Amino acid sequence: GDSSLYIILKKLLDFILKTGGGFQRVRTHLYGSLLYYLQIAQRPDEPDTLEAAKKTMWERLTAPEDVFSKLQRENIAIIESYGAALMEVVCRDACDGHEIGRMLALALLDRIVSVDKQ
Amino acid sequence: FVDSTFYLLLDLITFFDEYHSGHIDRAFDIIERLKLVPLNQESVEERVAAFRNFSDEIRHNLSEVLLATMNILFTQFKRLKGIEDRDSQLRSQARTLITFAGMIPYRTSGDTNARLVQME
Repeated sequence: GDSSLYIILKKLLDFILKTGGGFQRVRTHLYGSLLYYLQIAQRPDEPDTLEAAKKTMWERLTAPEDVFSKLQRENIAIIESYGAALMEVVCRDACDGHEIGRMLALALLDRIVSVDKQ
Repeated sequence: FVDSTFYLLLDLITFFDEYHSGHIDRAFDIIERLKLVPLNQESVEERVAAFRNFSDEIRHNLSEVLLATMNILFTQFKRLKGIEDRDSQLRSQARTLITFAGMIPYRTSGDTNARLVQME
């Protein structure tokens, strides 16, 4: 389980919101770690998987598995808080500096994006 | 197999009905009948060996089985007022249960707040 990874994910969000780090270089690292974490959590699965899980829950006929959905929910809560704060930081940042760090931050924004889509 | 888990779930449910709504004594009797939780001696560990084996449906339910036990066990064993009073049992039961809980906390949600109910 990438539970241990979860803690790093939290630290990353913390640093970003704080926007400490004179270096965007630092923030690029934070963005990269977050990107992998978001991607890692949902191994490529598509709506079919979600539908199957819901049915199984169907209702807990017996013992269901709803592990991946639960993991996504926890990620999304953490992310929310930290989120408003950090969204501000991530976008402004965007522009400038780092045309570089950019490659990293835009990718982070897009992954995040699916999840927390909605 | 399918039916067996079914009955177990029903038994656990009847335990719920009677848990609260009083009937402390009855709850212990039924829980023991389940043969899930070590009432006897330090056989708590055998309860470990038979734990991982447990079906997914039950493996999940144990958390409440414990703490239900330490509750009734607590309330029933409210220190009495002023003769045969074997407090010792319904005490040993908590002990075995705690060793049990101690062994599988990691494979449990993460509420060994059995401890709060355990003491007073």
